[PDB]
Amino acid sequence: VMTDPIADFLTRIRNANMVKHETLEVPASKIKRDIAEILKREGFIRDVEYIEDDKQGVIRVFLKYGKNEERVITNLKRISKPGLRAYVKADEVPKVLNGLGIAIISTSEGVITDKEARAKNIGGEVIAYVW
Amino acid sequence: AVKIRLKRMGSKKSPFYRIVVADSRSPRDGRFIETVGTYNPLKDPAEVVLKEDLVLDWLSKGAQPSDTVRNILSKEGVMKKHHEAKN
Amino acid sequence: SRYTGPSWKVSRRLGISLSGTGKELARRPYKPGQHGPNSRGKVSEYGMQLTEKQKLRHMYGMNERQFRTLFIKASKIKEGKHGVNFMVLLEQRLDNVVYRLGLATTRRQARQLVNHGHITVDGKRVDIPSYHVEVGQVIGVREKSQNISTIKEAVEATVGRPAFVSFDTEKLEGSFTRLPERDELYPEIDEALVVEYYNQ
Amino acid sequence: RNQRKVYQGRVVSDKMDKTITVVVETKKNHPIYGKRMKYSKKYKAHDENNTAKVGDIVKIMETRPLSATKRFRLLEVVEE
Amino acid sequence: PTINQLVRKPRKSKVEKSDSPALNKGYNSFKKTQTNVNSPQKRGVCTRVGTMTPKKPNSALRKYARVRLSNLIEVTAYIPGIGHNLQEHSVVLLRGGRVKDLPGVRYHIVRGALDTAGVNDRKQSRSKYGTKRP
Amino acid sequence: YIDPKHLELEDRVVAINRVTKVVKGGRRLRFAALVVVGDKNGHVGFGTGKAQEVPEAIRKAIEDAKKNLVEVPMVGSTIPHEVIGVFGGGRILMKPAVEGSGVAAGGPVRAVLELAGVADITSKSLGSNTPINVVRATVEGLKQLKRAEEVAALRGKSVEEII
RNA sequence: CGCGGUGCAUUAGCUAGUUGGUGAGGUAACGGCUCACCAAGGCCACGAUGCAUAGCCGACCUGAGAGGGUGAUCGGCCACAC
RNA sequence: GACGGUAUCUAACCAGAAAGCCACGGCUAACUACGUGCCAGCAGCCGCGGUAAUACGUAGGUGGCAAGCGUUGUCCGGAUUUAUUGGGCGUAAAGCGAGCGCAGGCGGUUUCUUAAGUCUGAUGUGAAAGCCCCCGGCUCAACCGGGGAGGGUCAUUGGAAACU
Ligand SMILES: CN[C@@H]1[C@H](O)[C@H](NC)[C@H]2O[C@@]3(O)C(=O)C[C@@H](C)O[C@H]3O[C@@H]2[C@H]1O
Ligand SMILES: [K+]
Ligand SMILES: [K+]
Ligand SMILES: [K+]
Ligand SMILES: [K+]
Ligand SMILES: [K+]
Ligand SMILES: [K+]
Ligand SMILES: [K+]
Ligand SMILES: [Mg+2]
Ligand SMILES: [Mg+2]
Ligand SMILES: [Mg+2]
Ligand SMILES: [Mg+2]
Ligand SMILES: [Mg+2]
Ligand SMILES: [Mg+2]
Ligand SMILES: [Mg+2]
Ligand SMILES: [Mg+2]
Ligand SMILES: [Mg+2]
Ligand SMILES: [Mg+2]
Repeated sequence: VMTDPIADFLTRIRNANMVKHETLEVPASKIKRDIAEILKREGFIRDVEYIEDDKQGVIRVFLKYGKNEERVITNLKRISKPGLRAYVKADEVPKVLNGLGIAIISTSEGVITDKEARAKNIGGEVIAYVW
Repeated sequence: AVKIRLKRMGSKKSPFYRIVVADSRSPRDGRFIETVGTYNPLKDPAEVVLKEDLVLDWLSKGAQPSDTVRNILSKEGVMKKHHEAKN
Repeated sequence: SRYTGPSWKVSRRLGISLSGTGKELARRPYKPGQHGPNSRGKVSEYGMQLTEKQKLRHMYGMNERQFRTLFIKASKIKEGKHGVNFMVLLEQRLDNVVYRLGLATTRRQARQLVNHGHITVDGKRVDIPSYHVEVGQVIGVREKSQNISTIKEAVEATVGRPAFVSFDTEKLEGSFTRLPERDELYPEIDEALVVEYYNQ
Repeated sequence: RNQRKVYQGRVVSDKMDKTITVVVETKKNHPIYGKRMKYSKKYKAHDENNTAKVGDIVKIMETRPLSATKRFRLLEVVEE
Repeated sequence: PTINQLVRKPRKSKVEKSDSPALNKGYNSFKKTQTNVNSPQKRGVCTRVGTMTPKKPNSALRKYARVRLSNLIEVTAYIPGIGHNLQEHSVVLLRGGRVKDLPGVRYHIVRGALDTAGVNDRKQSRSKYGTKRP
Repeated sequence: YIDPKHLELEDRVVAINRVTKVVKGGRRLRFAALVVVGDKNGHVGFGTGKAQEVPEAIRKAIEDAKKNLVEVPMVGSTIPHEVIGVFGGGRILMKPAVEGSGVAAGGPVRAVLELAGVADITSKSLGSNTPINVVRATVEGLKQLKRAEEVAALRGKSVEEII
């Protein structure tokens, strides 16, 4: 059965990105909305809209492509996993492709990017690398 | 008893000493309670560095200076402060 | 241990002039031995790295262990290029300082003067050719040794000095006023290849 | 005044008079692979009146050795 | 494997073994047992000195010595260099090292050590073959 | 497509391989040459050529390489970021290195990096060391390098906001 | 007293002062430390027990690191002296 | 004052007494002559030697290192060759012949809550010596001395609360 809805969300983006689909839909969750918002404001996706339904809601993601339909997202990697949770301390916060990518980190201050986490000088659970 | 004594250091033919508080039975270069100073005898005027409050505290507790350390403490004036503390 | 062998055959093994004059490469600009004049196969990249490293340590007349350890310390310098910082430390070697100031025509002669004790650092005798000279330290000839033809010939013979050196032809006392910059040292030496040599 | 160690655990044996066996059930990270592994450390506690029963949550505080294997004292019965 | 599997059955690596096992074992006369002592060489007595044939590509009469070591192990050793003064019941010093031609030979006899003589007429690589400078 | 003209490309023979076609009359031995070409200013290419003689094989390899030039992003003396190039067996890890640390690369990787103008870079070949595939793997990695300005433009950000 | 640092189940059973209690005695001291009684428990696949090996550590060698190897000299602790 | 007329210093005198070892077919920096002809021998691996061998032995050259140089033994590396970092299982080694299932591992959405995990602050402690960092002392270095830093899945305590 599905054991990692976050990894499912990242893979749905990766697979849709591979074939350059305009949009993508996923079952909603708070963490998935948090990740979608970070992709939105970091310039990796074009937009995100939310659909209220009867089960758990749906989040619609609008993928982003540049001139010549160059992919803005190269790939996404799940770091922390149900089988092996990954935690970093404030000084262990990773830099992804020397800052050209981002790491999404869950902290007691919320779900934030690697830039924000080391500004606040806090660590947490590393959710995903995005570049 | 508890001694304030010298621990030999440095190299062959070039001794350097730390002033340490140690149990009398511990080996000279072995176990010690606390470092309280240094003693460099190769200097024509001998160089001494001393944590006077640490030394003064241990003397009040009954620590027994070694013969040479007593001289070292007298030149630095600590043995006078201990004498005035007993008064 | 010092290398006391023929000097020319070392320069033509390296394809450069270690004296910086060229008299070693003027005649027979090829490797020593009977196989020198005629054509051989291409040097490997390891040979290219070996020869570049051998250029420097032959330049300053050091054995390999000392050369290795100096190269290790040059790494510890945090700011600047590893190879560049290495070349500077070779120059700051008291041997090289004596030769640069003009007190000897050859580095072997500069080493012979330092080793035998004719040189004084900040007024104090130093006989260690490996001694590392800071910027501003004064390097002079011993008051007993100032009147020897060998230094006086060298003092008058040398008509040029590196820009990073201060020298007084009367006191026979000089100093590096700053570190050498890469362009001021031997450009023909590719220090990048030395760094990669010891990287292997 | 200094404090002793107090652990929360579950009674797994009360077949001995005036004593209970407790399980603390912490979790430790594997030294190589980093996963969190379940770990059971169980203690013998002196039950003053055989109060706590099997399958009960109880708090125990450390004490001087009361027997060959007793080192802990029942403090509270948190759940029955 | 999954992480849980590695937790349950951790990684385990192949154990290496010596190329020259007879040099890894000492002998205790009192307890009459074998000690695990790594030794760079070992002394032994030549029980048999002769010549041997190589494997198929090569052909020669390779010179060996059947040596019983001080640790009681029985080993076949090779006599490097040209010409040798060994005979049965001679005391020889063995170093490690196979001889690719000889299937059963895992040790070389050190020249210039114990009863083994240096190589006659040798002039290059003398430190090997144990000959003094002429 | 990087136009070969207007560039002073240099050539480096990486490997010369003697290859055999078996024929009724025996064997037809030829030489297969792998050559890297580059301007040492950010453009590098590689090519292969086959001929009955080494000089002729190298010429064909050089001509092929010029037609297949690629540009490598470069921050100073090193690359913008870490990259893993994979092609077939070849698997090449390349990392940025501090200034002056040199080209810590082995085998054919050195030829590609030096002719591309990279002076300080750490790399490790993790897969097969067949020269053709490691060279191919290297360029696959270099083609994955991204410029901060291009990344920022694609994301609608200033280079400062990205970093 | 918590935690930590070897191999083997082609070693899974082990334990009977053993587990706990009640008194007594004993120790600088708590305690099956010992004893007399009354119960019967204790341990163990989170590796008991058995077997093999080993003094432990600060440290030392190596490695990009994660690690791997080692435990001379020096210092700490331990143990032993036919 | 054991060291001890020891370090050290000064003067005179002479280049005079003070270098080797291994390697040079490829890997691997360095090549030619003879001698030998699957012999004698070499060899870490691939492999050399069968009468024109840069691979055996000698010589001349040459390369590397140097009061050392080589050989053997042992450990780490290269070895991603046990892969946590960091590998695999259609045909190369590798999916149990298949199911049912105890324990275990993992597990959908969400409100409040807790806070064991996680993150973070402070204090205590993690001896000295050692590596490392500054700073001084020995003519330099080794070495020595001073001042730091580092090192814990440490404890106590105050916080945070997304994630488990
Ligand atoms: C029957 N004549 C044959 C026939 O022409 C072969 N080609 C099909 C031809 O092939 C050759 O030319 C080859 O290529 C090889 C050689 C063994 O025989 C040569 O001579 C071969 C000729 O002898
Ligand atoms: K009792
Ligand atoms: K022991
Ligand atoms: K005994
Ligand atoms: K050879
Ligand atoms: K893995
Ligand atoms: K099957
Ligand atoms: K918590
Ligand atoms: Mg005095
Ligand atoms: Mg020496
Ligand atoms: Mg040889
Ligand atoms: Mg093609
Ligand atoms: Mg490694
Ligand atoms: Mg060569
Ligand atoms: Mg030969
Ligand atoms: Mg490994
Ligand atoms: Mg098959
Ligand atoms: Mg198969």
